Amino acid sequence: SRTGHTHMPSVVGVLVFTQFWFWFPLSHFLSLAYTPTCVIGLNKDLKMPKVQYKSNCKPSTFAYPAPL
Amino acid sequence: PAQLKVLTMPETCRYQPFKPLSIGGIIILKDTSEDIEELVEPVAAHG
Amino acid sequence: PAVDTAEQVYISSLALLKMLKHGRAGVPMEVMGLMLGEFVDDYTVRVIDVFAMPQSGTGVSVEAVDPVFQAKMLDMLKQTGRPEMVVGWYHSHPGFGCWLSGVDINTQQSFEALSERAVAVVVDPIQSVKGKVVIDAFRLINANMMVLGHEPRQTTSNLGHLNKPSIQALIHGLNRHYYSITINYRKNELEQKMLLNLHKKSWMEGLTLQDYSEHCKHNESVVKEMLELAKNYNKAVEEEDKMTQDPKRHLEEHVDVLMTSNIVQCLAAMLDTVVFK
Amino acid sequence: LIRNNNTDLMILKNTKDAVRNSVCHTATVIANSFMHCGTTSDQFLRDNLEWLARATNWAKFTATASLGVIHKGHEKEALQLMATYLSAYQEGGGLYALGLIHANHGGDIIDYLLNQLKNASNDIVRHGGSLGLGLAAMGTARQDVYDLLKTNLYQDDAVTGEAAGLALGLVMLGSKNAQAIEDMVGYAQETQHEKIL
Amino acid sequence: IDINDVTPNCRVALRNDSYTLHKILPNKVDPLVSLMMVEKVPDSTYEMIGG
Amino acid sequence: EFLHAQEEVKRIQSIPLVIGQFLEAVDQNTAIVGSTTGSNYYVRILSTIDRELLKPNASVALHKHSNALV
Ligand SMILES: [Zn+2]
Repeated sequence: SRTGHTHMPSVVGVLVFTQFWFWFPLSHFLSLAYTPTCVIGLNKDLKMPKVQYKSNCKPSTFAYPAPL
Repeated sequence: PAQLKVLTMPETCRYQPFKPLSIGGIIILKDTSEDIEELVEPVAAHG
Repeated sequence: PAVDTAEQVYISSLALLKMLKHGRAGVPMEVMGLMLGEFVDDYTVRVIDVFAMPQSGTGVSVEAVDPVFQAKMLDMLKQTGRPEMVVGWYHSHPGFGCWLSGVDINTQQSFEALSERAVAVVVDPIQSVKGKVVIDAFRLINANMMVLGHEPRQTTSNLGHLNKPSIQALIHGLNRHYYSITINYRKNELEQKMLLNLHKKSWMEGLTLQDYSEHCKHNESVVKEMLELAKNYNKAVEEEDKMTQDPKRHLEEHVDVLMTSNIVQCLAAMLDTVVFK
Repeated sequence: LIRNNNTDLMILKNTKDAVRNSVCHTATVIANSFMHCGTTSDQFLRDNLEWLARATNWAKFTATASLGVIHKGHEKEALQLMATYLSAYQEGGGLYALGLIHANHGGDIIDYLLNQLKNASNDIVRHGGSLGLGLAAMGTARQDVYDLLKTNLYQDDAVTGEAAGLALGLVMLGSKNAQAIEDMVGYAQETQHEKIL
Repeated sequence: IDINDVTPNCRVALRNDSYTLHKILPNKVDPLVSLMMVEKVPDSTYEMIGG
Repeated sequence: EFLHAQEEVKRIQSIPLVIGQFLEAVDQNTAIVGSTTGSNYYVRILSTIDRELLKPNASVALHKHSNALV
């Protein structure tokens, strides 16, 4: 996880997915290994308020891929 | 995740991070100024 | 309900030995026999044992099944304590690779009609030379499915594949008319030990001494060959250095054989001379 | 994710056009599942119906599981959503997809999955429900769930036994339950199905 | 392989029992005529001839 | 594991081989042979057969089924 603790859902999903060689239906287990790369701001009311973050880098190194 | 060591907010707006924008995930942005405090709409879950 | 490409035939060690023995015990004839075993659930064909069939004269075909013989031995083995159904049939194709001919397809079709999960096993005694056991297992495909276009055999797991189908079988219809099945072997530890007993070396052999006269003669042969190789090695290295291998490799082999043989015999000599007194 | 659902569809369309085999077909199914995972958007599947209809046998199971993964994290419309989306492979895949939607955080739907797995008739539905229950109860170590999964394992059928074992592992995850270890190891040493192994 | 590479009259290898052209062997040269070609020049020289 | 490999090589280099005539060296570890059976094949040369000693139209011995210039 973001702090350092081993992410049990992630490890379980990765292991079971790797165990697809013997059973394709297990391939979906990897779904558990996805961690949303989101930094979400929340306030006292617990309702996500409109806020603007600033990052100091070019708008090319972390942007979505070209649409092709 | 590499783009977390360098991440902040402009001119320290009404919302100030509780913990620096390096751990990431979810942050309880403390509020100082009182205003309308417009929320973000709950978009429908179909795409 | 379509068979997937994970079904596997677990041929017992006894079954394999009997099959190969019969093939080489009747080559060049197309020997035939039944395969007694038990389908487990849907993806296994556990061939416990095989079943030699008398030479029927008419090559290999349904006419060679001899139902009276088949049934009577079935009952008699069941009495002995071997109650298994007739899972598939094996028959050899001496020299001519592994695949099914027209008569083979007809016989396999009859077997499938009797029970549509049996198999047809092909063994080639001539090409199953030392170190290579060229055996194959096959089952037929249905014309209705083939015309419909749906693949003959489902693929739910990465197993079943991992094998390169022989071009011989491709030509003879490895997919147009039938399809191959993976062959696994149920090697029990006890059977593996009893097989090891074949070439297992007795303690006499282990602790004996090689003849000293022959030992000296072999040492001389190898040492003289090593001398010649050393001359060639010098020539090669000198010419290489002046300008700026096989002799070195042969020299290494000869030195290794000399060292191992001499040390082995000397140690055995001491073991014997202070064990037997 | 739904807000930042900036997926790409025409690359998937190109792969779909390039597919010829069932293996590649299910590969595209799973790839679309991954691409839309956590997005709850099933545009590609809801568009290419004939493509889904081409799926046969366990491909249907995999496709329904893909739908579940796409609807990962979407627990408000569960039950009714899966009923609306709708053979034995279809039902098993639906149960497994519901289990995947209700990931490690299970809870309410544990009793649901348990009841359907209990009163599931076909071994394929048993397999799907067992996998879904394993997903839902992963780490919870619920004794009732473990007992039901052990009962579903104590048979002789690869399709049921594989899912039963995997679900037993998921539910007993980390608990180190010595009784569970003994039971599963004994059944492994005694059974006669490599897939159950 | 290419058709423009298998332009006529060139030895080509064929896979067994399938006869699938899969190589461009060197142009045919009959054995017992291949060896009719001086590979090691004799040691004679015009300096060894007088008159 | 490297052992058993020399063994399998020496075993494929068996006794019942068939004699033939090595016609030309198409490329490294491969060549054209003509088996005394009366037909020409494009077969694979084993390793360590002294390519220097493998001159055109020489007498070679081939595997009985693979026809490799053993
Ligand atoms: Zn035959």
